[PDB]
Amino acid sequence: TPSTLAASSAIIHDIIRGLADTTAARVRTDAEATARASTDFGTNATADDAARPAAVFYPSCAADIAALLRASSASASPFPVSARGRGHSTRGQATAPGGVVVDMASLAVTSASARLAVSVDGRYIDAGGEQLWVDVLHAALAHGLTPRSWTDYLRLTVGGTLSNAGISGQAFRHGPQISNVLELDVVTGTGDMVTCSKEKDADLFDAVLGGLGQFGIITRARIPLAPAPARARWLRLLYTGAADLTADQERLIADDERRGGALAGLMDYVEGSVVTDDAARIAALAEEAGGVLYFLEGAVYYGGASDTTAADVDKRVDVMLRELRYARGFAYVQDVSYEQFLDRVSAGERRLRGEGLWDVPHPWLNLFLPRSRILDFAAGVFHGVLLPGGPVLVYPMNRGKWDGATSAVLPYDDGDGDGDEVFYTVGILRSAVADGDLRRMEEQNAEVARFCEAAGIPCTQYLPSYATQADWAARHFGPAGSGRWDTFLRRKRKYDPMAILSRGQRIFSSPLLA
Ligand SMILES: *Cc1cc2c(cc1C)nc1c(=O)[nH]c(=O)nc-1n2C[C@H](O)[C@H](O)[C@H](O)COP(=O)(O)OP(=O)(O)OC[C@H]1O[C@@H](n2cnc3c(N)ncnc32)[C@H](O)[C@@H]1O
Repeated sequence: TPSTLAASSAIIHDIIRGLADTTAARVRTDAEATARASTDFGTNATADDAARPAAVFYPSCAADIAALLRASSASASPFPVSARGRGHSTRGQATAPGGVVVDMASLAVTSASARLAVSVDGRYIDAGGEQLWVDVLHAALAHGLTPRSWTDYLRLTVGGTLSNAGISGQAFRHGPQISNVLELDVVTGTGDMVTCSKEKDADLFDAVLGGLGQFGIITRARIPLAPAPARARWLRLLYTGAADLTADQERLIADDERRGGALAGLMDYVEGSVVTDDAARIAALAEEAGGVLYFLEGAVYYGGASDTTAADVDKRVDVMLRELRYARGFAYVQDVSYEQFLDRVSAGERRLRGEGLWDVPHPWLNLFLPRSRILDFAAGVFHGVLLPGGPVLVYPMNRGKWDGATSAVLPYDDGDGDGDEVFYTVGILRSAVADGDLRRMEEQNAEVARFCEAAGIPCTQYLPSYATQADWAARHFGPAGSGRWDTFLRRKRKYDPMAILSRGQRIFSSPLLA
């Protein structure tokens, strides 16, 4: 009987004003709050008028979020509700156009002891979903402990990265952040608060991990901790080609116990990058190579509560500088604290902000591709599409460190069994600075995607963005397993049947049919 027409701001405001009256949660409907909640890292505009929510909700308790989700799901025309972490998304993933954005930071009333509780005996930290990874790090280090898996950039929320995967140079060893969670407190789209883990409501736990915010809002994540090292020996090695870079990265990320190899188990972190556009020396070698150079980045942790000593580090660096195929005379080694290494990108952000180059559009593209096609991709993209800004990252990870039961999508089919253990990530992290940059960079991104589809390179987007369910099903979830899309829909029907959660992800726009 009720109309399917989208609930108006009038109906939404009446429901949420009721919530502001019956809970300690606060509501803002003013243009300043809604303009901020309409944008993300993808744009630098004051407001994205199309993405503007009807209101911003400032929860005091996870129960306020539960009341909001229940109120929307049970109403005549359910309204969109989206959690916002730091809005580091670039394609509107945290927007709730004509709906309600949940300011997750409000739960911390962002660093707060109550939201970052360390259990020394249990070797875990109970972190609020809104908490930043930098604050999780400092809270753990105060007890000589550390999370095992990171993102390169630490000013991201626990709930935000866990809804994607959370990748960095440690993922080859300990898996992404989603592989390093003991339990979660989740507020489902239906408005229930469920504590879940591999032992209880595993279906919700696995759905939420890499789940693009489709099943519920993470209000707490219990993160396991390892003994913390004190320092890190940090290497940056130049390479003249993709072949030796990738071959060496694979040697470094090899599983020491199972596969082995001379360079296995030496590095605690392995990344790489492409430079398309001591400065005069690098520029001279660039012309000789053909305009494109590569970097291998590594780190060996030592000291503190680690088993690796400063003497062990010298021995490992000696092995790596002898065995690696980097360009001789282009090896850069630095010694930093463990915290300085993990928080390294902060110096980059500070520098960019100071030059007015941070608050600019970010037409980013992140991909996962099989090891078998990395050289074909390098030839067509790094030596083609992207041939002359921002960094271009390239590095391998180990599939075995990822749990296939979660929502996360890798470039493998579940039914193909144990194929290639190694896959690559490519991060095209450019900033639109000059006039015409945005249109040019967005077209180059679309061109990378069209080039892969045409060359038959299986390509999976990390932080995916598709407009149709046909693309989500056949291009994204489908090549990952015959039951992946059916599993995603089954979980959606169970946890968010009205499809109100994170509609900015563009998977669902309307309640699921019978
Ligand atoms: C901006 C940026 C992003 C980034 C990065 C560096 C920068 C400068 N480096 C990364 C890295 O090294 N490794 C990696 O895995 N990701 C990296 N990113 C991307 C980043 O992970 C994503 O942008 C991610 O979304 C985390 O950002 P944030 O915490 O800001 O989250 P969001 O953009 O607001 O929301 C993302 C989606 O998740 C939903 N959401 C938000 N909070 C929750 C909670 N608590 N529970 C459930 N869902 C939640 C949003 O609705 C949205 O769909």
